[PDB]
Amino acid sequence: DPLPFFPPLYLGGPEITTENCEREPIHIPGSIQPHGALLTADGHSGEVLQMSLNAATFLGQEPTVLRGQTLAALLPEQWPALQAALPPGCPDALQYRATLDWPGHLSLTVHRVGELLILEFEPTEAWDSTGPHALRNAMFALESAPNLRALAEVATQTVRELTGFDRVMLYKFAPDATGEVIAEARREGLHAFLGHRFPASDIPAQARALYTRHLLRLTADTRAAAVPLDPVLNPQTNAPTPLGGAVLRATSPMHMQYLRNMGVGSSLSVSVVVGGQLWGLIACHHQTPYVLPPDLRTTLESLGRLLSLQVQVKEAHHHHHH
Amino acid sequence: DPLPFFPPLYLGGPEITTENCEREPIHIPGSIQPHGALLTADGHSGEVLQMSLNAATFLGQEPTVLRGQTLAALLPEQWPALQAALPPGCPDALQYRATLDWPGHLSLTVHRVGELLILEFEPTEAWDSTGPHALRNAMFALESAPNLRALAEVATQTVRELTGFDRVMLYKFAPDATGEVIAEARREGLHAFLGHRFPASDIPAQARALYTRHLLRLTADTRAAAVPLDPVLNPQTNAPTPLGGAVLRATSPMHMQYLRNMGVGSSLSVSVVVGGQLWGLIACHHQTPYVLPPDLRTTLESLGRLLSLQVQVKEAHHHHHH
Ligand SMILES: *C/C=C1/C(=C/c2[nH]c(/C=C3[NH+]=C(/C=C4\NC(=O)C(C=C)=C4C)C(C)=C\3CCC(=O)O)c(CCC(=O)O)c2C)NC(=O)[C@H]1C
Ligand SMILES: *C/C=C1/C(=C/c2[nH]c(/C=C3[NH+]=C(/C=C4\NC(=O)C(C=C)=C4C)C(C)=C\3CCC(=O)O)c(CCC(=O)O)c2C)NC(=O)[C@H]1C
Ligand SMILES: [Cl-]
Ligand SMILES: [Cl-]
Ligand SMILES: [Cl-]
Ligand SMILES: [Cl-]
Ligand code: NI
Ligand code: NI
Repeated sequence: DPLPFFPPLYLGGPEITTENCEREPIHIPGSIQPHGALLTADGHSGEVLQMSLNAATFLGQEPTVLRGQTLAALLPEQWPALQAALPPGCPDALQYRATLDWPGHLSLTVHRVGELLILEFEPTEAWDSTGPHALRNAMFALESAPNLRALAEVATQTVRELTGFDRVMLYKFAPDATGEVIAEARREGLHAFLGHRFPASDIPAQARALYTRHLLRLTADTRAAAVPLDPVLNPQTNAPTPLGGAVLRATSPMHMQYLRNMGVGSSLSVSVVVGGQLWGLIACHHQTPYVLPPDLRTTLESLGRLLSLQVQVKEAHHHHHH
Repeated sequence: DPLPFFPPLYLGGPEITTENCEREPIHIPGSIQPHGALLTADGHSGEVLQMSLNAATFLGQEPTVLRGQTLAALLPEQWPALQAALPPGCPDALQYRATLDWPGHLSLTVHRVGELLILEFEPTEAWDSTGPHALRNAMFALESAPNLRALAEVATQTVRELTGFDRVMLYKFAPDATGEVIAEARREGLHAFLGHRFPASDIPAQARALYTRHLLRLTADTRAAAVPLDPVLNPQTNAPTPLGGAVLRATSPMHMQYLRNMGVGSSLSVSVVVGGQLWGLIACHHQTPYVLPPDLRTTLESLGRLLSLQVQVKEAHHHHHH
């Protein structure tokens, strides 16, 4: 039951401190991480409504010829497919993805919130692709684990092999929202977090709520400044643009400072949701900035949903055995 | 508890009839389907030991310069990766896959059985690739189904949308190994199989056993003649080559005739395995020959494993509710 949100900073809201941080509106920061570009567009006309200020870098055109243009003119072969994939009223977690050939390779991810389309562009390399075999072969390791703790251990090992992150943890929530690191895979030489417990305030209630609905989030560079959207309010509504479903969403500054204090250069986590409840997180750290490729991110998200069912079977089974 | 196998035809075994078909050694036919090529190689040296007779068509070289050559000479950039992915003693269901650029596009799938590597080559198109989003977006439909029958219905619909097959069924086994079509998605105009029940003999006991360990099999063209391996016995062992893990494995002639009698041009199914037991099949038909691309096959296999956990949760839940 999260408390109501403060207005965001660009609407005159208060500065966030350790006394009020449960009220930070982390889903509407009005800004993005600088390794990609974001546009929003009207879901019926395709008119481009908002754009991140760095969009000319990634899209090779100044906003003058971008704002107010339609996606039918900018993305003529993707526009019909985009409409078919994200019809009105669809879930905001549903996504459309394409790989564009831009005068290099741009990855395009789209989702729909109400009557708005949110388009994320980020550079990708030809060798950055990941086939379905990555997930397929990983399912064998997970199904042979004999109990819940063994399942957690093999899961962290599997995620570290797929990604190369310096540290991968399984963080389990207790009934009071405190957490414990119940499994960990880490680079040789890094100190262990295995078995450590943390207070509920390190992941506040409005973050836990968001993480029950949008399953993956990341900070690619913990010392990068965010890039504003322009205009900052959605012209359709005269209200903030919901970015909870955008991986390019700017991270809370409170969390960015937390990560820097830990010596973390890049961070990523995936929700494990069991029976509609946030059960835990697959939590990853790198010592330097690192952008995990889009195909590998989607694989990790799918692995999280698999792990959720495996947890739910084991918990059901060792509850039914009693 | 399947009865012991007859020797295969090329070892002097008897002809298979409706009186003895539970003894057909379907895993060692000594032949493959003609839309791809197969090689076997020593798992340590990489020496090429057996090849399908059509291999020169797909590999552009006569067997004279193929047999006895090493994979280090033929596939110099794949050979080291192949060894790392399939170490001695690994599961025979574990697979390695690459996309080769051949003087067009060849898909390469490798698995290991004992000390033998089995390599399958098949042509593929650049537009035949399937990203991880296909499986990711399909998971949403499956998790919202309220009960087991609804889960079956949405699953068949999802598989038909991904593949375009004329008919997709969910076939559930009863405790006596008879089966029932409990859900079906089909092209407009095709008669329904929904609700029909079939005898246990249509999928005999040795097929059910094989299908508990190797989860996907297909017949791309129900009127295509199979292509022999040469030599037909594995020189390592002087014994038949196990092909249960090869999708190119020739289909039982008894089943090929069954399919032709039904008017089926192409067939494919995926096992649903629950608690180590064969629970049912996702069974697909096309009216004409059709080779589903390798990336889409692996996606269907992963969807089958997902469905198995969803079935196991629902059955556990509505057994626990009682
Ligand atoms: C007063 C507010 C505070 C606060 C806010 C906050 N924290 C997050 C997100 C996360 N916190 C995490 C905690 C940990 N990471 C670790 O490595 C460990 C132990 C080794 C802990 C306990 C995690 C994993 C997240 C999720 C994000 C990620 O994976 O990096 C947010 C939300 C960030 C966002 O999504 O924008 C917020 C607002 N944390 C505090 O400690 C207090 C000061
Ligand atoms: C005397 C032996 C017989 C026999 C053998 C046999 N059958 C299979 C495999 C399958 N049979 C299937 C049955 C059905 N397909 C349908 O569409 C329906 C109802 C609409 C049924 C009952 C299926 C689905 C399979 C799996 C393969 C596939 O998906 O096409 C085998 C094994 C084939 C192989 O893997 O090599 C064998 C040996 N079937 C008989 O009816 C008797 C005559
Ligand atoms: Cl809080
Ligand atoms: Cl109970
Ligand atoms: Cl039988
Ligand atoms: Cl009970
Ligand atoms: Ni019971
Ligand atoms: Ni109970």
